[PDB]
Amino acid sequence: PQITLWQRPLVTIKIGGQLKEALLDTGADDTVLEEMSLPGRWKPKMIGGIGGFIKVRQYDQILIEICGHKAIGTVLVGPTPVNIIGRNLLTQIGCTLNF
Amino acid sequence: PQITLWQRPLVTIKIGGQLKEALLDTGADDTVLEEMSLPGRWKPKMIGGIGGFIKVRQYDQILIEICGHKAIGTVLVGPTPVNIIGRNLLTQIGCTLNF
Ligand SMILES: COC(=O)N[C@H](C(=O)NN(Cc1ccccc1)C[C@@](O)(Cc1ccccc1)C(=O)N[C@H]1c2ccccc2C[C@H]1O)C(C)C
Repeated sequence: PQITLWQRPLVTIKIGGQLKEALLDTGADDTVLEEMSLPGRWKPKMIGGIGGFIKVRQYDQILIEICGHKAIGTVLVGPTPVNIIGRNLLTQIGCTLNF
Repeated sequence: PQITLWQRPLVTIKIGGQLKEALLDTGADDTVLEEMSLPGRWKPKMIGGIGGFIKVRQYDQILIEICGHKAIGTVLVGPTPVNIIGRNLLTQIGCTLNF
């Protein structure tokens, strides 16, 4: 669909059988979700935001459904204020910015 | 124009007679720019992101040009790692997310 920006672009996502709300963020290189349990081994990663850096857990090849669209990619988990969908997954569902 | 997300969505902006590079961020409520001088009175404010909060100076009624389009709005100035155009200005140029 076409999403306007008068309010935060929040959509519902499905991961691990659970529904969660997440923000579509074109300014984020990666996707990071609030603390939760995911399968497999994880690797360490550092990501920087406006207030500094934070350590997160990187999980690969995770299935995640965004507004009915299925994507399979890298997902980070850590102390984030809100669940964030970044460019790595936005390109998989074919999302573009238009004006 | 239509902008793909394989790379960071950076564009050229004009403000205060100066040309700068900025990131179109749908995950940002406000617009924040690296330290610079702007006319008018300002108010202190605290904004939060990944990593924590930072203090910035808030300027109201500022004019900016984004890829030829003119927009008016509140602009925050502070120690941000990169110039960010947020929803408060993206709406004024008719920017939308599509997939
Ligand atoms: C390369 O690193 C990266 O891509 N990091 C990414 C990142 O920090 N992304 N954004 C852009 C960014 C920031 C710093 C450096 C580069 C790029 C910022 C963000 O949208 C995320 C965010 C954070 C908390 C809540 C909601 C959204 C944000 O900070 N939003 C806040 C903001 C920004 C400006 C003015 C006001 C406000 C309030 C709030 O909306 C992470 C991997 C997610």
